[PDB]
Amino acid sequence: SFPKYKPSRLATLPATLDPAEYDISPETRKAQAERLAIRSRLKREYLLQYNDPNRLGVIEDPAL
Amino acid sequence: TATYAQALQSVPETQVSQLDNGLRVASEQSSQPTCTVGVWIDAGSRYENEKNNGAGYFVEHLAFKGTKNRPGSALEKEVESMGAHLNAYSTREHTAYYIKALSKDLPKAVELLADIVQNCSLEDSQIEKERDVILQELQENDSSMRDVVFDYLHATAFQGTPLAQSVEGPSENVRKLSRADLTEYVSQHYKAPRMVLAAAGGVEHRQLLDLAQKHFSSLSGTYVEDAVPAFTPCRFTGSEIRHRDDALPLAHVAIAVEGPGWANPDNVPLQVANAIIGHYDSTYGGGTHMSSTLASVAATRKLCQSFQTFNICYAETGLLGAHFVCDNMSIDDMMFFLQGQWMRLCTSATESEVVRGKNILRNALVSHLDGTTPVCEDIGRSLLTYGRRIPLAEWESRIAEVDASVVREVCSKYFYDQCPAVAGLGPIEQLPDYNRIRSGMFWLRF
Amino acid sequence: GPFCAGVVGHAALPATSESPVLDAKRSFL
Amino acid sequence: QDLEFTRLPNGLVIASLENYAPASRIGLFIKAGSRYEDSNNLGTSHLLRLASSLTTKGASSFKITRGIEAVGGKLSVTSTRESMAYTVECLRDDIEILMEFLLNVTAAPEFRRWEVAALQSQLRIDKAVAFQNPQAQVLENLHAAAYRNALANSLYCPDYRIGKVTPDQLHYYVQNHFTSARMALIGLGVSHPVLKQVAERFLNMRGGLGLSGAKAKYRGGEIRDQNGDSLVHAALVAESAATGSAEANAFSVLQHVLGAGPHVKRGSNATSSLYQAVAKGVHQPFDVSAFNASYSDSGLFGIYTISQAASAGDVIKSAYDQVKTIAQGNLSNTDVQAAKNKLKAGYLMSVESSEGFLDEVGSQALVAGSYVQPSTVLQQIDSVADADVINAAKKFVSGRKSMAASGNLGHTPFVDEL
Repeated sequence: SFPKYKPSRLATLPATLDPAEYDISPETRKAQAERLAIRSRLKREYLLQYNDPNRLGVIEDPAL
Repeated sequence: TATYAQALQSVPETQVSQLDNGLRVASEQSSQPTCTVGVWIDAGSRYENEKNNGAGYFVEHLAFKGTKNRPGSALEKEVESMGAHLNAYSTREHTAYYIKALSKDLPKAVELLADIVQNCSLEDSQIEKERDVILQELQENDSSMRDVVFDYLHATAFQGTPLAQSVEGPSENVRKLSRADLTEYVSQHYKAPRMVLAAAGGVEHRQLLDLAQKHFSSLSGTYVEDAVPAFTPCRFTGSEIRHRDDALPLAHVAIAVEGPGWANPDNVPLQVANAIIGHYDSTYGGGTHMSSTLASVAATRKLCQSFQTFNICYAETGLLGAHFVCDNMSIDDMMFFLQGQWMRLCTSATESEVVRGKNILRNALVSHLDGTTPVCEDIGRSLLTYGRRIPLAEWESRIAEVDASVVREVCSKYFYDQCPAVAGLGPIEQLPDYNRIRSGMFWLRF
Repeated sequence: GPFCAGVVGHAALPATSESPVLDAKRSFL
Repeated sequence: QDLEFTRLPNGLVIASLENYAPASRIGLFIKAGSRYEDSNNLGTSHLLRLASSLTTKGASSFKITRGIEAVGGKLSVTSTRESMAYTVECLRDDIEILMEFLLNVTAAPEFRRWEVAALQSQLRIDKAVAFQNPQAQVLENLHAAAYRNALANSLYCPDYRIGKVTPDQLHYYVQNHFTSARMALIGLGVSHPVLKQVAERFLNMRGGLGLSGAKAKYRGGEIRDQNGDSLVHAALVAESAATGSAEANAFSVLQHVLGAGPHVKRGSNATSSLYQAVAKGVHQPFDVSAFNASYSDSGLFGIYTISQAASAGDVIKSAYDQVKTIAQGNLSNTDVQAAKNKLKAGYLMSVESSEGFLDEVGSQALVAGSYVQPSTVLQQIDSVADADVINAAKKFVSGRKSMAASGNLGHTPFVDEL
């Protein structure tokens, strides 16, 4: 029983010591799949614009 | 001239074997011509989330309503034609399907159990019919006061935790449930490592194992897309839920404190303590002369129609307390006497009552494990919870180790100065406010 | 289904037994 | 070991099976009950069943209760119309103490006036608890309507006799009906010689047959309660064979043919012929089963139905018509075989548990003296032919019928209409 690690605002709790990383449910996996889908769609669009030989200029990021 | 110890030694021993898929096949063999073979599944409401709560009850309802191999009438016809009795019970932590049948009919019973567990049709028309039936059964279960007060106890004690959910589930979930949700529940929770095939009576362990290899082998423990349900410890919250309905004739109150898990060794001394507290109903003949002080006072003053002490244990937490039905104007007195008995056991328990409690526990253990159905139930539940069927000799040794010092220690740990969880139903106005109830949990003298 | 109208008891359990009296699927229906 | 049966000279029957189990169960079965009550002492059997813990010559009420509780034992009194059974269950080591308590209760009761007066309220409490389920009252009225004599007496004390049961009546009932020729001491997990010793020790006195009840006479009446309950419980029965007769086995097979109890939870009772026959006519919540009661003098067979008040007539008529169809010869050999299997399995499952085995041994000892092995009982079941089942159905249809109904009863048919 080693002393536990008190997370703080400037010392976040590691994913390894996350009590929720070891309590997984089918819906959590579904949400992870959805997030991966979102990231994949965004990365696809960005790379499509980024590898275009015709493009000349900045790739306007709406998020920025 | 066999002695109790010799009789325990002569008890047939449970043999546990595991199929490669993870199904555990367990058997206790007796000379009886009748056998009870059942599949115990480690699935229940505690493994269900909010939206799919009650799916286990739905699946239990429609499991005997047909399979892909044999349609709905066919399963019932086979079971009745061989004379077998097919029954299922679903709890917050366990779900089981067991068949009482003749020993010569073991192969067919195993086939039917495998078909029910694996190849369940879940047909949509039957789904709608069972939906209607389950809504009606919820309305009926509203009438059963004991079940309601225990559900309230679980809701208030384990609030914010899956254990709070009822086995049947909210009516809204029942009407919103679909075939996809039931299929997903079966796929997620009915897995070979989480299932136990248990039998009792005239069953040969080799034959049972071979039948299991023949039929249950296809069932697999792999989770689709590695979506593995993860067990969650449940927090115990000291709370009070009062459904004040003065129209009801008698008041039901259930008060409990957090208890040990299934595997915790302190269960045995606590069971001895509860046996010391005892149980009373108005129909008991013993009355005033009954050893239990609470029972004696209740009989003398007609305080309560019935009072019983319960030790409900789950994997990591449990509800330890008592449930008593009493008149509207006797609730406060009965609560006072119950808490007084709790504190007396905690502080000044004596050897004689400890011996009485141990003897009562021994008799309950030996008497309950009588017949193929209870023996098979104990085998399955013990494999699921303890990971092993604790032999009666081990139970006797653990009971014998209990002494007054042990009872005082464990009762002080679990009952003294601990916030209780209280659920009340009916004319419960005289039920003391929670501050008074908590104050009763400790003695200013001690 | 005799449904012997049993009474809960300890140290005195009065049980009275009648003959098959149905009440089999009333909850189901 | 094997069951050992001994008929003592005083007429007592002692049976013991050493199961080598942790728990030992000893039961004294006495041929007394509501049947042997006359009109004057009605309900005495009920209070006698309740008065199992009252002060005895050997021990006081306090000693009996405290000792039985201290060893963790249980003392139970089980009463039928023709039988009363006193049983003690505990660990084998402490069986002697509970045996002494049991024989003190059975053979030397004191029935002190104050204790009986105190216990008289338990008569009403028990009656109310038992009558919560409508089945109890319906069957009480069914027995009252069917027979004009001994078997009509209720298992529960009549309301007018609640406070009127006297200690003298209890003493008279015990002396004249608790007798050695009427008793059988059945033990599980106890050696035969020990049981024999205890039987000589206490059960030597009060020998002889004792007072004999009159033969039950069929009355063919109807009792309709009109209690206003939503569902209507109605039972229509006709006289049948006494227990331990060929026609009795035929009637049991007929009961299983028609449908006795569902085997699959929340099922449709597909094998049960009555259930389907009613179900096709009535789509409302309903229930139906075959009522087979066998006693030493005579028996009753018939149909018990629970249905919506409005549809009670349809359900009763459909069940009666299905029995009529069986009587006319529309009975398949396969149905008979399936019913035989169900009955044999039911017998085996009943004798599986210790309580069931003790009860069966006691019932056989009291009714027939000797103990018949389960194999012979199964052979008797097999011996029943389809023609016997048809003849049993014909006897039920043709015979005069008695009916008890409880509920709204607005549409419940009278016996003449059926």
